[PDB]
Amino acid sequence: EETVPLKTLECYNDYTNRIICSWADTEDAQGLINMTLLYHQLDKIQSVSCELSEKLMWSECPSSHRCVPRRCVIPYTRFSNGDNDYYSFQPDRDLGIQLMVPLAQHVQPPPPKDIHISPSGDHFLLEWSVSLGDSQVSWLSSKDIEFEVAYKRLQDSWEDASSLHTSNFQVNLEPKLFLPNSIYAARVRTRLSAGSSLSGRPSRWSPEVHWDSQPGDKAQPQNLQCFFDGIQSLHCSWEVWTQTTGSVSFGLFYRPSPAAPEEKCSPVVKEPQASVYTRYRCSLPVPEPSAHSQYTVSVKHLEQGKFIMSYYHIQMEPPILQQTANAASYSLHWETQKIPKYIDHTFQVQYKKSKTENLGRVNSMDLPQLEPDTSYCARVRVKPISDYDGIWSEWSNEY
Amino acid sequence: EETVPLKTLECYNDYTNRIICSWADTEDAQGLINMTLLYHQLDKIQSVSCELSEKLMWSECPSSHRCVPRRCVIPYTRFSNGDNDYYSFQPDRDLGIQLMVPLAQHVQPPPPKDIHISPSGDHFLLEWSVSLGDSQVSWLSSKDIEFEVAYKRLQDSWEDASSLHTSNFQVNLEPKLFLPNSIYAARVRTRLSAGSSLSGRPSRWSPEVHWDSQPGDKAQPQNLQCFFDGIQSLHCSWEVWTQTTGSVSFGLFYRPSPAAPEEKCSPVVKEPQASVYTRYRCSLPVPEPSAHSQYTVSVKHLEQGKFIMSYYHIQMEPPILQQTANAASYSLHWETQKIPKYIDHTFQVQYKKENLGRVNSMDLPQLEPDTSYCARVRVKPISDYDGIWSEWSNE
Ligand SMILES: *[C@@H]1O[C@H](CO)[C@@H](O)[C@H](O)[C@H]1NC(C)=O
Ligand SMILES: *[C@@H]1O[C@H](CO)[C@@H](O)[C@H](O)[C@H]1NC(C)=O
Repeated sequence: EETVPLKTLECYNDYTNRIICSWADTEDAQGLINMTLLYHQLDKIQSVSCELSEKLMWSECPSSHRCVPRRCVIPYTRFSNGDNDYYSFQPDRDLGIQLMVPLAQHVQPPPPKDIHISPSGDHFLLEWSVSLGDSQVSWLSSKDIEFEVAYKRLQDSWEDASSLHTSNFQVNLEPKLFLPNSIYAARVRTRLSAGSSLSGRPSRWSPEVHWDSQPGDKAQPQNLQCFFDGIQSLHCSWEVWTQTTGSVSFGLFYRPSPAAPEEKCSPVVKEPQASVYTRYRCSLPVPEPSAHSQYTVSVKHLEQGKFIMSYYHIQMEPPILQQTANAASYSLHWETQKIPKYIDHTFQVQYKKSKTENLGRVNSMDLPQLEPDTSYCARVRVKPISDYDGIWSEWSNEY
Repeated sequence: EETVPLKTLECYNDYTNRIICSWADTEDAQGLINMTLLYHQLDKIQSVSCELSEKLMWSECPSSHRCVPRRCVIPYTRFSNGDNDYYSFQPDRDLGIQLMVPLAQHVQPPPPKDIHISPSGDHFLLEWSVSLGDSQVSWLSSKDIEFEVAYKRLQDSWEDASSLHTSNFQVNLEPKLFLPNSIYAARVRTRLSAGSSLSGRPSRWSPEVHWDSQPGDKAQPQNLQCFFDGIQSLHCSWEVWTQTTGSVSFGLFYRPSPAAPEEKCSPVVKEPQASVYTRYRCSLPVPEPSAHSQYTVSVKHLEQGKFIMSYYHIQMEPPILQQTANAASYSLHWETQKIPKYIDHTFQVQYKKENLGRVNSMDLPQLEPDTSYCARVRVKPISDYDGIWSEWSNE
C-alpha cells in the first residue's frame, strides 16, 4: 500500500554538514499534485527544499510506472549520535474531505435474503427473511420496517414494474396480477416506514426469483392495452401466443361510442419477435375526442376464405377386362359413370407392363394387338375438359 | 400473411353427390386450437364436418411449416352453373378480446424530444421540445402536462438515479447536483400534473444525452457517503481519481459526536474498478447509538514516511601516485580527511577485476610487465555505525 515517493526515497548523509535525499513521483501524477518533504528532528517540522535530478540517485522506480527524479540537500551544521531523523511526505495543498452523518437520517436497513418462491395453491407464496440480530429492541423492529416487492416478466425492464408493500415477511400473490403463459421475476427490498422518524436509503434489492405464471387459453389474444396521446391518435397494443399465428390472423377493430359502425384499424405491426408471445400494435385516428368519449376496442379474428366454385372435378371409373392374350381380346369397356351428362370427358388409357394414348369421350376403345405374355395391363382416367375444368380422376382397376 | 389452412385449402368435386376438401393447420397449433371449415352458400353457411388425413391431397405444405392435414366431405346433391362456392375458416371457440377505454383516463402524453445538453459558464442548461398539436385547444396544453428529468453518472444504473420535477421545457441544473470531473447522463419524460382530471401513463423516455460535469480538484477525493444499517454498523464509500493513488494514500476516520477522539476505521477495501475513478469502502462499528447520535466522518491522507538516522553514509576517497611502469611499484597513499573519527573505516582497494583495515595505505606484490594503472578504493563503516559503500576514486 506504499505510495510512490516513499519507496523511491533513500537519504544519505555527507557528514560535513549536509544530508542528501533522492526520491521520485509518478509521471502521470505530477500534473495533479506535487509533494513536499518533511525532515523530522526532535520538535522542528522543517519542509525540505527539493530539486529534480534526471535519475534516482539511490533507488529504482517501480518498473510499471516510469518515475520523476528528485535531488534534495538538507544542510545540517551538527549531527550527533543522538540526533534522530524521520522523513515524511505530505501534499502541498491540504486535501481530504469530511462529512457529518446524523445516524437517524442516514439509515439504510439490511436487505431481505433467504428468498423462496412457492405456490401453495391457486395463490403464489413469496417469502423472504431479514436479519435484525438482537436485542429485540435495538433501534428498529417490526416497526419502522416495511417491504417492497417488484415483479415483472423477464422481457420487461425493472424500470417499469408493479410493486407491493407489506409489513408481513411474506406476501401472497394471486393471478389477475399476471399474464398467463409467461415467466415472472420477483425481488424484495426493505424500506423505512413512511410513518416513521427515520430517514434514508431503501435496502439493497434482493436477489431475483423466477417462476412461471398460471397456464392460460393460448389461442386467445392477451394484453390489450390502448392509450391516448391527447392529440387525435389512440395506440392500442396486444399480444398473441406465437404458435397460434399460423392458425388464426387477428386485427383490431374500434368504435367511438357503443353506437358507431365498427371500424377497422390499419396498419397492424408485427414485432419481430423471437419470444414465445408475439406483440402487435395498431394506431387509430381519433378525430373528435368528445369530453367523455369512450372508445370501445376489440381484437377479433380476421377473415380467411376463398371461392372454389366448380370448375373443379374429380370422379373415377372401372374397365372390365375379359382376357389375357393367347386368344382374340378385343377392346375394353369402362363401367361408371357416375354419369355427368352435361360436359365432355377426354378419357385416357394405358397398357403393357409407362405406355399410353389420348382419347375422346368414348365409352370404349379398341386394341391393335398384343400376343405373348398377357393382355395386361391397362388402366383408365377422366379429366373434365372444355367449358369445365378440374383434375384427372384417380386410376382404375388394374396395375 | 395468410393462415396455413387458407393456403392449404383445396376443395375438389364429384358432381353427383358430394364435395371433398383437403387442408392443414400448423404442427405446433395442434394442442392449441381447433379450426372449423365453413361452406358458404346463398343463405346457408353450414360448418363442414372434417377428420384428420395422412397427407395433404392437393396442396404442398407452406414452405416454412410442417402441417397436419384434414380431409373433409360434404353431402351436396344440388349444383348449378350459377352456384357460388365460398369456403372460410374460423376457430370454433369464441376466442377474441374486448376492451373499453374511456379516453379521459388512459392518456399517454407525447414524449419529450429534440433534446439538447447545454452547458453555461456556471450552470447546466437542459433543453428539449414536445409536439402538442392544434387547435391551441386540444384536450391538454400547458396543463395538464408536467415533467420529470433523471440524471445519473454514466456508470450508474438508472434504477437508482436522481430525479427532478419542472413545468417547463428546459431546466437549469445547478452544479452541486453533480460530482466534479466525471460523465453524467440524462433523460426526460412527459407526465400528468396531479391537478389534472386526465389519468394515464407517463410518456416514453426522451433519448439519453451525455456530458461531463464541472472540473474539480481531482487530487481531492469526492463522493463520501455513509449509511447506518440500523444495527451496530456504518458503511462508507468514497472515490478518488485513480492516477492520484500513486502520489497519496487516503483512509477513513470517524468521531462519534465531535467532542470524541478520532478513530481509524479499517480495513479499507478497494474496488478495482474499471474507470478513471477508484472506489473505496470501509465499514466501522458503533456503540449503543444515542437516539440523536451524531457521527463525523472524514477522509484524510494516511501518514507516509520512513526512518533514516545515520547509520547511513557515503563518501569519496582520493589516492596520490608514486609512479607507473618500472619505477617504484609498491604501496599507495590515501587522502581527505574528511575526518569522521568516531567510527570504523575499512577502506577497500582492488586491482583484481582486497578487504583492508582502517589503515590509510596498502602494499602490493606487483608484477612489472606493462603499466600500473588502474587502481581503485572505497570508504564505509561496520559495527556500531553503517552505510552505503562509497564511489571509487580518481581511476
Ligand atoms: C508544481 O510546481 C510548478 C511550479 O513550481 C507548477 O507549475 C505546477 O503546476 C505544480 N504542480 C501542481 C500539480 O500544482
Ligand atoms: C376439439 O379439439 C379437442 C382437443 O382436445 C378434440 O379432442 C375434440 O374432438 C375437438 N372437437 C370435436 C367436436 O371433435
